[PDB]
Amino acid sequence: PLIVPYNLPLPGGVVPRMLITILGTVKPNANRIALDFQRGNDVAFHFNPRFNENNRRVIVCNTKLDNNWGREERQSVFPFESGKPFKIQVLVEPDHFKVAVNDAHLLQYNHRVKKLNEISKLGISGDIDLTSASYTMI
Ligand SMILES: OC[C@H]1O[C@@H](S[C@@H]2O[C@H](CO)[C@@H](O)[C@H](O)[C@H]2O)[C@H](O)[C@@H](n2cc([S@+](O)c3ccccc3)nn2)[C@H]1O
Ligand SMILES: [Mg+2]
Ligand SMILES: [Mg+2]
Repeated sequence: PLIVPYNLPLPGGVVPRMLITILGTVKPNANRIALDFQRGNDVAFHFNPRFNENNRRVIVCNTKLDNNWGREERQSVFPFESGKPFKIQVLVEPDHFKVAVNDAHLLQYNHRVKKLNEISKLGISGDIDLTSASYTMI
């Protein structure tokens, strides 16, 4: 088990056919989780499960440029369960990130930041016990 917040280095950034796997367990009274794929201070892809926005569970995705959040993309399909182990897989494709949770497709997010090979860090934070974070080429 790792300590959160955790930084996974992505040296040489990301590239199509890269598969990033995050394994953990949601804490029993969880409020939020965040993955932040970063290009310096910019957040190319923010993936933000919210467990209690208006007694609603929702996943918010966005990009932060020059410390300004852009237009949100939201997904109400919500595969995370408090207390339960999860696997997030982020597959990099030429035109978007493709996200699956527990082996089921969840969402896609088109690339707004285009220099994939400079998205050189993944920050993992929030209300989880983080077991491992790694990547490979499929
Ligand atoms: O767009 C994505 C961003 O959303 C904003 S909230 C946004 O605020 C708008 C007005 O500016 C409203 O109009 C929108 O409706 C509403 O969604 C979040 O604060 C922003 N964030 C989330 C997080 S971690 O959870 C987190 C990190 C540290 C401590 C605790 C939690 N770190 N940064 C991001 O998720
Ligand atoms: Mg496409
Ligand atoms: Mg498309």
